[PDB]
Amino acid sequence: NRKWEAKLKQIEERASEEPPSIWRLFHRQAQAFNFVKSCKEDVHVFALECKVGDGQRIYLVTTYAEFWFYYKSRKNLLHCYEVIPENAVCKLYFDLEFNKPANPGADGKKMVALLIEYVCKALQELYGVNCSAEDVLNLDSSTDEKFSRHLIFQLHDVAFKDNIHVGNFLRKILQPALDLLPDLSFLVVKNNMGEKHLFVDLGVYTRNRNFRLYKSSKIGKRVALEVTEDNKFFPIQSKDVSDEYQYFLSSLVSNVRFSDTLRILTCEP
DNA sequence: AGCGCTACCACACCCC
DNA sequence: GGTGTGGTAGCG
Ligand SMILES: Nc1ccn([C@H]2C[C@H](O)[C@@H](COP(=O)(O)OP(=O)(O)OP(=O)(O)O)O2)c(=O)n1
Ligand SMILES: [Ca+2]
Repeated sequence: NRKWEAKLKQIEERASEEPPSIWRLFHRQAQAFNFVKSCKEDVHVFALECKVGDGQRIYLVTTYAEFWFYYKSRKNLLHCYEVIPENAVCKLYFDLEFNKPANPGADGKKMVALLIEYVCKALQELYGVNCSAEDVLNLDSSTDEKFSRHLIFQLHDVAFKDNIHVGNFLRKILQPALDLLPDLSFLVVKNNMGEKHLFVDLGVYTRNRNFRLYKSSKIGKRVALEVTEDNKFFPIQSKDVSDEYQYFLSSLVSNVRFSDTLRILTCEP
C-alpha cells in the first residue's frame, strides 16, 4: 500500500586486507533498510541523533556485536535508538512515564509492578502464555521532573507479529482503563496541563518506531537508560560474552531469540 | 538529507 | 447533533 509512497520520496529526492566489518551510514531511513535486504550478515538499523536540537537522525547499519564493540565504553555513539522494523517480529515492550510534580501521590515502583501483574494475567487468558516479572527487563531513565521507565518482556519461545500488533494487544487489555480518560485506575496520571493521561504511552507502537537504546540518553538531557534498581530479569551467564552485552541483546525489542517452536502472537483491532 | 502517526481544528452535508 | 471529510501543528 505505502510501497508506492516509498520511492515517491526517492523521486521527490531529485531536487535535493582489513578485517570484516560492516559500518554503513545513511541519511535516509529507507536507504538503510535497502542495504539490510542486500546484505548477508545478521545486520540491523540504528538511529543516531545529530547535534541539531531537533530530532534529526542519521541511520547506522551494522551487527549487534560490532555495534557493542564501539558502543560499550559509552565514550562514543551517544544518543542512539533502536529502529524497530515494520512487519518484523518483536517483543512486548512498554514506555512508562508520568510527570512527578503533577503526580506526587502515586508510587512508581508499585504501578509498574501492578501493570506487569495485569499484563501477565492478560497474556495467560488471551494466548495461554505464562510469564512473570522475572521475565521483564526493567530499565529506568527518570529525572527529578519525569519518572521514566522502559519494559522489555523476555517471553520464552513467544513473540508478536510486529509492534503494531503489540499496540492492538495493549489497547485491547487497557480499554477498561482508557474509559476513565478491573481496578485498573492506577494507570491514570495527570500531565502538566492538568489533563488525565494514561501511565502507559500507547504512542510508541508505530511503523519503524525509534526506541532509545540501553545506556543511551536523549541528545538534550544527559540521563541514560540503565537497569532499574528492582529489575528481576537476569540473562544467562555465558563465558563467551559480557553480562552487559547480554542485557543489551535482551533490551533490543527486535532481537527475538530464535527458536524451532516459536509462537507468533497476533491481535487485530 | 529523521520519521510516522494522532489530535484537532476547519467546513460539508444529512436528518428529526 | 451526527458523521465524513481533509489539511496541518504538534507529539513520541
Ligand atoms: N521527537 C522524537 C521523540 C521520540 N522518538 C522516539 C524515540 C523514543 O525512544 C520514543 C519514545 O519517546 P519518549 O518521549 O518517551 O522518549 P523516552 O521515553 O525514550 O525518554 P524519556 O521518557 O526519558 O524522556 O519515541 C522519536 O522518534 N522522535
Ligand atoms: Ca518515555
